[PDB]
Parts: sequence; C-alpha cells; structure tokens
Amino acid sequence: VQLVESGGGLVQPGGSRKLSCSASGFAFSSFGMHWVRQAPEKGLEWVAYISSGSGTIYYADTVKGRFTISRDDPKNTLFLQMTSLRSEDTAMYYCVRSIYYYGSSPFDFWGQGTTLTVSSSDIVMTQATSSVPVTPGESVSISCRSSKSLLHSNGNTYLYWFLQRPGQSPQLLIYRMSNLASGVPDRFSGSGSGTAFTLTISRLEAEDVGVYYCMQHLEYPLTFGAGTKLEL
Amino acid sequence: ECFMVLNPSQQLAIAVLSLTLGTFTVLENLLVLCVILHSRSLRCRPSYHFIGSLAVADLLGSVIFVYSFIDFHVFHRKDSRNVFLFKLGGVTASFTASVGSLFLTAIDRYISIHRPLAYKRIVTRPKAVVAFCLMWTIAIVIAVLPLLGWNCEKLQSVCSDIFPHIDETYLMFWIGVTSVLLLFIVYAYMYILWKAHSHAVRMIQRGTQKPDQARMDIRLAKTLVLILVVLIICWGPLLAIMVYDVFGKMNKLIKTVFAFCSMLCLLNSTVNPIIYALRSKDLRHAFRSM
Amino acid sequence: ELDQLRQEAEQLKNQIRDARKACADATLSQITNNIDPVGRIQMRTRRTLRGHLAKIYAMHWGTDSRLLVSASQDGKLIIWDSYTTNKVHAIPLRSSWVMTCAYAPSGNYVACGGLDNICSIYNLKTREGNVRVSRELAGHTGYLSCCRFLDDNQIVTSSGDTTCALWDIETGQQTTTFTGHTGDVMSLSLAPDTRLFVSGACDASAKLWDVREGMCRQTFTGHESDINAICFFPNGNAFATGSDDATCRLFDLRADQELMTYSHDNIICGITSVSFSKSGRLLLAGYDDFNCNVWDALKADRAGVLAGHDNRVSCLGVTDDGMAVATGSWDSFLKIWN
Amino acid sequence: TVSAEDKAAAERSKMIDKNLREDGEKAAREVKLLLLGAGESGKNTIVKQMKTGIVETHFTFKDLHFKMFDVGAQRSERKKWIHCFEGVTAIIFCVALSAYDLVLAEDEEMNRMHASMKLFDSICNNKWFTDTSIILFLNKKDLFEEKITHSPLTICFPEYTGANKYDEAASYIQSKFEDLNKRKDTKEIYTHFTCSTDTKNVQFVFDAVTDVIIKNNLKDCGLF
Amino acid sequence: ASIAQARKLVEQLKMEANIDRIKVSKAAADLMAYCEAHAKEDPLLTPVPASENPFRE
Ligand SMILES: CCCCCCC(C)(C)c1ccc([C@@H]2C[C@H](O)CC[C@H]2CCCO)c(O)c1
Ligand SMILES: Cc1ccc2c([C@@H](C[N+](=O)[O-])c3cccs3)c(-c3ccccc3)[nH]c2c1
Repeated sequence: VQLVESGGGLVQPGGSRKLSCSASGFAFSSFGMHWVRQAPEKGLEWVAYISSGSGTIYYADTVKGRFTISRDDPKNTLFLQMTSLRSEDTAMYYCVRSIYYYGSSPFDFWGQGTTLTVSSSDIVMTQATSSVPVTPGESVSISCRSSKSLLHSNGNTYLYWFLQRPGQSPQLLIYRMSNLASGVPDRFSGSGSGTAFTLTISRLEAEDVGVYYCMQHLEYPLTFGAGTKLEL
Repeated sequence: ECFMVLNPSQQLAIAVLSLTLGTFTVLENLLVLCVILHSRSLRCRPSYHFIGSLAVADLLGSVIFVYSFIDFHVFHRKDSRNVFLFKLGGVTASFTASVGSLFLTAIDRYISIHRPLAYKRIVTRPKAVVAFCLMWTIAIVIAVLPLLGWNCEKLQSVCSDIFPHIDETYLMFWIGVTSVLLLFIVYAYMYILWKAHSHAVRMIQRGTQKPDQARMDIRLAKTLVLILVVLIICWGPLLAIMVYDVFGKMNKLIKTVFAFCSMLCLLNSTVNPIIYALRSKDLRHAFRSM
Repeated sequence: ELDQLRQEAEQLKNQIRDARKACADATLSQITNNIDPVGRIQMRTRRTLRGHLAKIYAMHWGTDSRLLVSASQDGKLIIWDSYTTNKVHAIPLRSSWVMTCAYAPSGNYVACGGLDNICSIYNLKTREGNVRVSRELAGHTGYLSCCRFLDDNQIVTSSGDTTCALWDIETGQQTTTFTGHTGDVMSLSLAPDTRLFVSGACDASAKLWDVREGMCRQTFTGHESDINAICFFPNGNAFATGSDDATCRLFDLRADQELMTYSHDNIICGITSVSFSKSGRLLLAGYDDFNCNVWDALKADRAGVLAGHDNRVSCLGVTDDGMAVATGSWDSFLKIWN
Repeated sequence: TVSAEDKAAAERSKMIDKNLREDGEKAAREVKLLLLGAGESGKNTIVKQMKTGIVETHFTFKDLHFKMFDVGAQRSERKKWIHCFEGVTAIIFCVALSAYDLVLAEDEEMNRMHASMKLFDSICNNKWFTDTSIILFLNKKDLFEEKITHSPLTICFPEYTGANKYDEAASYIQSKFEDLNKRKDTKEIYTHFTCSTDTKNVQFVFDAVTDVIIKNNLKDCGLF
Repeated sequence: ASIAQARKLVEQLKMEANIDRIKVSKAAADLMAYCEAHAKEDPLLTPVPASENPFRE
C-alpha cells in the first residue's frame, strides 16, 4: 500500500552502497522483489530479483557479480547491496514486489523509487514509434513487436503494458492477456495479435497522457523497449 | 586337501533331513512374505518391515545353503578356490542379515516398552529404511570384501581346519559380532519383562481398577521365554564348536557332530517366523481375517 | 378438539398422496431404455495431491474450473491448483470440527463452518496479500450441514436443528428463515439459476424452499433412513438424494414423484456424497465401502468404479465445463481423476 | 526450468508443504478425551477442580496435553456427529451416585439410573468405540454415604439382597451395567469413586490412559 | 399447545395440496432431450481426443 525507500545522493564508482525498501503496514513475507532501473532516454530494465523464502536469486544480462539482494522480514531489512560500482550508473530505481499464483495480477502495485548520481540471445522488442510529441485530445494507439514466439506451452503469454503518468511512479495496464489492473481507470485498453501488441487510450484527460512501455520475456532478463514518452 | 569326513549310512539321513527342513523353511517364509506383502496398512509400520526382512533373508539363505551343502557332500565337488569362496559368502551374508533383523526387531520392541509416548515418532519409515539399508550394506560388505583379499594361502593362516580355506583372524571376527548381537537381543527381551512387571506392580499397588493375576506380565513372560529358549537351543553348540575350531584339536567325530549341529542352524530359520509373525495378536488377526 | 384436528390432518395427508398417485404415468426405465449404454468407462488418476494430515470432510470447485478448495479435520483450508500441483495458500481455521466449505462464484470469498453453529466467511482477493475473516454469521444453536453461495451478497445455510437461513453479508441478521422437517438437516443444494433450493433431513423428508417468498413450495417423502447428500441437476429442475440405507433416488420438481432408484445387493452401507457432471449424464456417488461408484442417471446399471481410496469417500465434484472430476476420502489424499 | 511463472509458483508448494508438515506434528502430541456420557451431573465441578456447541477444554499434567470434548449443549441426534470423535483415547463417563438413596427419579416415575444404564449400554456397544476403553467416575460420595442409612435400596429394585452398609451396597449395581459389555477383551471399564472433597481426582484417569497407551503400542509391535 | 400447533400444520398441508403439478412423461422427456442437446460437449460421456490436451503434465 506504501513504500519507504532509503537511498540516494551523489557517489563515486567503486563504492559499495545499499538501497533499501520497506513495506510497513503491508504483508510482504511472500512477495518477489523485482528491482528496476530508469534510463532517461530508454526504457526501464530489470536489474535484480529474489523470490519468496530467499531460495532463488536472478540477475540481468550484464550484472552478474555486481548486485546482491538481501531479504530478512523479521527486522524489515529488505535491500540491495552494490558490488564493484562503475561510473556509468547515474540513474533512478524502482522497487516492485509481486508474487505469482493462478489468476494473479503480477506487478499490480509499484513503489516510489529514488534517484542516484555517480560521478563521471537476449529478447529485444521493437517500438513502432518513439519520442512522439504530446498533444491533448487525441486518442493514443501504440503498436509493438516481439522477436520470438509469445505463446509458451503453458498458454501464459507475457504481455506487460506498463504506463507511467507524469510524476513519480508508474502503473500497470495489461499483465498477461488484455486484462486491466487495479487502481487504474477503465479508459485504457490493450490487445495483441500474433507478434503485434497494441495499447489503446480512447478518452483523454489530464491524467490519460503519459509514457508507455511493454515487456514480453520468457527468460530471466526483463527489459523494456525504446522510450515512447509523449512529453518528449 | 580332503575334509569330506563322511559315511554314506548317515550321509543319506543327513541329506534327506536337511532337504525336508529346507522345504519347511522355504514354505513358511513364502507364506509369511505372502501375508505381509499385501501392501496394505500392515506394510506401514516398520515392525513388519523388519519381520519381512527376516523372512526374505531366511528364505533365500536356507535354500542357497542347503543347495550348496548337498552339492558339497553327496556329489563331492571339490571345485576351485574362487568359486568356493563366492559360494560360501551367501550363507554368511544371509545369517548376518538374519541376526541383524532379529536385533532390529528387539530394538523396536525395546523402544516401544521403554518410552511409549514418543514411540509413534521415534520409529518412522525414513529412519527405519536408513537403518535397514545400512545393516544390509554392512552385512554384504563383511560377507564379500574380506573373502576377496583374506586367504589361507596368503599368509598367517592354518586354513581354519574344519572350514576349508578360512583365515584364523576372519573366523574370530564373525563369532564376536554374532555373540554381541545375540547378547543385546537377550538383554532387550529381559528388560521388556522387567518393565512390564514393574508396571503391573505399580497398577496393583496404587489401587487403580483394571486373568486373576497380572495378565500383562504373565502373558508377556509366556510369549518371550520361548523365544530365548529357542534361540539358545539353536545357536548354543555352533558358537562353541567354532571356538573349539580355533583351538585346533582335530578328531574324527567332531566333523560328524558339526554336520549334526547344522540341524540346529537350519531349524532356527525353520522356526523363527512361526514364533515371530504368528505370536503377534495383530498379525494373527490379519491372517485370520485375510 | 384435538380429535377433529387430527382427523383433518390425515384427511389432508391422504388428499396429497391421492393426487400424486394419479399423476404417475410410466416408469423412467421404460422410457430411458432402448439406447446404447456408456459401457465400461473408468480412467486412472491423472493427478494426485497430498499435504493433509487427517480425514477431509468438504471440498469445492471454482468458477474458473481450475482452482480448488479443501477442508479437513485439522484446522486448515487449502487452495489447490489442479493443473500444476502446487498449493496456492492455506487458511488456518478456529474450530477443527468442520463439515462445510464453499467457494464464491466470483472467487473473492470462501465460506467455512462446522459443529459450532457459526458460518465464517474469508476474503481471498485482498489488497494486503492475505486472507482475512470478512464475516462471521452466528444465528444457530447446533451444527451447520451445508453452505452454498447464492450471489456475492446472499448465502443460504442449513442448520442442524430443523431449519435453514438465508443471510446478508453486510449485516449478520437473517434475511429469511425456513422452518420444518421436524428434525435435523444434513444436505443443502442450491439451484444454478440462484432462485430455489432444497434440503435433505434426518426424517426422510425433502422440501423445496422459495428464496424470495420464504415458504415451503413442495415436500418429498422417501427412503427409510437419513438423507446425507443432495445435488441439483445441471438443468435445475431435478435433484438426487443419497440416503443411509445404501440407496440413491431421483426426484423431479414438477413431477413430485420418484423416478429412479439406485441400489446394489453387494453393498449394504450407505452413501456419503453424491454429485453430477456435464449434461447430467453421469451420477457419481461416494460411498463408505472404500469405493466411489459412477452410474448413469438414465440407467442405474454400473458404469465404472474409481477404486484407489484407503478409507470412506467423503467428497465429490465436477468442473463447470465437465472436464475433470475431483474426489476425496477419509484418507488425507485428495485425488483428481480426469 | 519452466517459464518465469512456474519457476516461482513451484516454490508456493514448498512453503505450504513445510507449513503443513510443521503444523501436523504439533497437534499429534495431544490426547483427546471424549465425554459422550453425562457431564452436567457432577463433571462440571470436576472441570472446575483441575484449574451453543462443542465445548473444547485444554489442560495439561505430566507432560501430556489433554483435549476434553465436552459435548453438552448440542441437543441433536447423537448418531450423526459421533463418527467425528472416532479415534479418541478414552471416554469419560460420569455418574452422580446419589439417586438410589435420594430417589430423585422424575423421568416419568422412572429412576434416573435406568436411563444411565441405557446410555452406558448404548455407548459401550457402539461400533466406533470397540477399541476405546470407557473410564467411569462416581461423584457425591460423601452425600451418598451420609444419606444411605435411611434410604431403602430394595424398594427401588428387588433384585438386591444385602445390608445397608455403604461399602457393600454400592458394589452390587456396578455389574448391572458392567456385565452389559459384549466385548470384555479390550473394552475395559475403570472406576475411581471420586469425592467432592477429593483433591486427586484427575490423576486416576491419567494412569488409566497410560494403561491404554502402552497396551496400544503392544498391538503395533506385536508382543501380544 | 397441541391445538395451536395443529392450525399451523393444517394450514401448511392445505396450502401445499393446491400447488400445480404436471405429468411425469413431459418432465422425464425434458432431461432426455437436455442430454442430447449437450451431448457433444461431454468429455466423460464421449471420450474427447487429446487434441486440446488438458491436465497433460
Ligand atoms: C564361516 C562362515 C559361518 C557360516 C555358518 C554356516 C554353517 C556353520 C551352518 C556351515 C558352514 C560350512 C559348512 C560346510 C563346512 C565344511 O567344513 C566344509 C563344507 C561346507 C559346505 C557348505 C557350502 O556352502 C556347513 O555344513 C555348515
Ligand atoms: C545362488 C546365490 C545367489 C546370490 C548370491 C550372493 C549375493 C549376490 N551378489 O553377488 O552380491 C547375494 C546375497 C544376498 C542376496 S544376493 C552370494 C554372495 C554373498 C556374499 C558374498 C559373496 C557372494 N552368493 C550367492 C549365491
């Protein structure tokens, strides 16, 4: 229901640092702990993970041996520790917790995030448009394409249609198959056809205009496509 | 050499009686395996696991030993050292497994009598199968590995006299292990009666209510004296002649008396399942019902 | 004064059975015959579950036709994923003695209840990632028999004394109370159209209850012993009653008469549960003879035995589309045939 | 090695299995005592001595936790819910022992002990409790022994033939219901003759269950 | 009292006796016709092949 995030400021490469998140007043003993990094010109990419019980830890394509998740719910000690920090790490971070059931809503809620400045076979999707100028009163229709087959043998395709209102935190629109998420107006919609995925916004308002991103990842590395910021 | 000290007049009688006892053993052990292996709720408790272990071990050992014994004496097949040592390993493995099964049953009943509150969790299928497999591995290892390397022809051996090609050190190792396990069995079956009598006396003394005498202690004594009597009468002289074998004094009659004492070794496996898998009220009711 | 009352009582009782007697035309067997039987049809267990420690008493399917719920003697209500055998989550109860568990059509709520004459309702789809007791209805002095959700807000319960109650979720006060049966009530099945329901009693009586009107629409008398299980036809205009006398029977609402009687001379022990399937073709029954028979509703002859349970079968169920068939007995295992 | 959904949904089974197997052995360390017999007579007071629907009472002594299932206000059929209590260690039956002397009766000119006998015969021959040993308590010893002098016992029942001594008259009626047992091999009946001034009135039953426990183990291993 | 409770019983019986009923043949035929209508989508009745493959692994 809320996140208390600790971490930020200006640092230098090679200096270890821990970024923490707490979910007080909210059950979190059985939630996965995806960590997401912000590219000012590109899309978000997933950088760290841990599952329920601390029995599984994953990493992105080029971060093995660099990050480490430490989770201990008795003392609310839930954070990331940095190892071998490099200069090119000036970015902001989100912490999203989500757990998987049948019929669940993965990534249904998102954290607040915090910025941090540092002194100076992967599946890739294609965005139909990028850096589109903003204009009110115009319905939004955005297309996306996938590199490989979306349909896993289990029948659970990965169709993430994250939306980001101008502000601090994003929200989810479509998670698995054209299904709306919680805490979002019904004006949004999503659909897909083969390798073609579509986001649609018919009614416009002061909050309908924002940035949009998509995921379709059968493997561990999760990474958005090109940034489609309307404000740019 | 020639260790076939034999006369056909008694040879025929010994052969036929050994064959009859072996048939009895295989028949009763097959019956016990049939009654236990129904894979019903009887299979659940480890006690029937140990009982079936004893049954199958005796079933295989009796037939293998009787076949080897009849082939050795009435056909006089000298064979070679390699084949002979392999053949003699089966009897030792089977007997060690049988003694281990008796030891495990005695330990199970000791745990049941000693502490009854935690017995339902102390003895459980995982620990039972771990101990079962460990005992089988130890038995088969001591049966086969030493015979591969330890040979009378090797060094410091008198060839164990009555046994053909056995070292003196190897003979003493088996005797001590068997004696220790039998002593533990006797101690467990004595402590069971001691605790049962103490419990009966405590029940009578305090005045609590509920065959005129103490049915519990008397029934347990009637059940558990026969087992000790049978075990002693079956393995008394055999564990003594082999000690005399270590002494080294050789006589014409001692071979004959050892051949006669083989009767008791076969009869122990003949009679053990009758007193084990039938004395149990649960097992008897299971047999009567099915 | 009582003599004339009693006289009019048997007069009215004789009036009803005379009307019923003239209504019957022919037996159900003579009209359901002359067609090919299903024949020998049984299947192995495609899935098999575990985790329970004692005898299970009730378990219910879901609207999604995949998820499951289960309740046992121990205070655990477990949610099952049938396809991939993994337990979604478990809910600790307050009373070990439970006989009733139910799954809401929307999937948001679950209902539990046992020997304490209370009905607890927990919320599944919680924003805080837990399962919390949404409601706790307490308006009976006895023990609950069966719980079946009518909607997201209306629930009908059968008490153990003589009665049934239609409730409201927001306020624990009973919306309607149905009285009769002059004895204990054991089974309660609710119509697919959510407008009518029936109940089986320990006095060999079955009564239709009007959800809105609140009065007994019809009364059915049959069997020489208790009634333990009942379930509507998927059409919604019939039901089947399982009794302790090792016999099941078929009833039609508009016919108001018996149609078919299922019994076997080999078995003498009664029925613990009954259930249907798609198209109302296979009546499945879980007995206490360690087996679970599956007989055609049209033809009472045997069509398959789902043997493989080590104790008496307690529960049953079928998927909404009619794909798989779950089960459950006094052994802690809960098999899912398909 | 499945997709991202399943690699995290096969860990839910792991935690639920560990919770179930952890909470399934915590409840196996407790004894369960039924009281299908009358308990409102004098057993309430006994409950107060140790320290509507099913009444669950929890107590402990000698490293044993006892769950007393006082079924007092059910007021329904006693046959439908009786199989739920199958598997309990013992059934505590209770008699006030102050009826023949008092002649309380009030059961339509019938003495209460005929009803008590009927209950004992119904419970002692039940199919679900053939292996369960009933444990009988007798209360109100002081009142019985103080008002037995003037009370004629033979008037209630002519079968009795004895004096008015308190330590011989009561022994006659024990067989009345004890001989009703149809299986004397395992379904033993115990008695304690409790008193309201008695201080040790529960220790007895504890000893009793031990006699039930050890013997039960001998059924499993097979010493009997 | 017995007289008071007799009024309720006779009222219930007389309000029950006048309920409408139809013949058994029409009601029985409806279930038989219902089975034919939904006969095709009956995996347990008519064994559906393994094309869709539910509950596979
Ligand atoms: C040293 C292994 C102890 C196993 C005890 C087996 C027993 C004492 C019953 C026994 C062992 C050997 C024999 C015969 C002894 C003769 O000294 C030489 C030929 C043996 C034939 C057995 C072939 O398996 C025996 O009759 C009983
Ligand atoms: C006819 C026959 C069959 C099997 C055996 C075995 C081993 C089998 N093996 O090779 O391990 C078995 C023992 C018990 C079950 S099978 C030995 C044996 C035992 C110990 C040492 C050396 C040989 N003699 C046998 C004779």
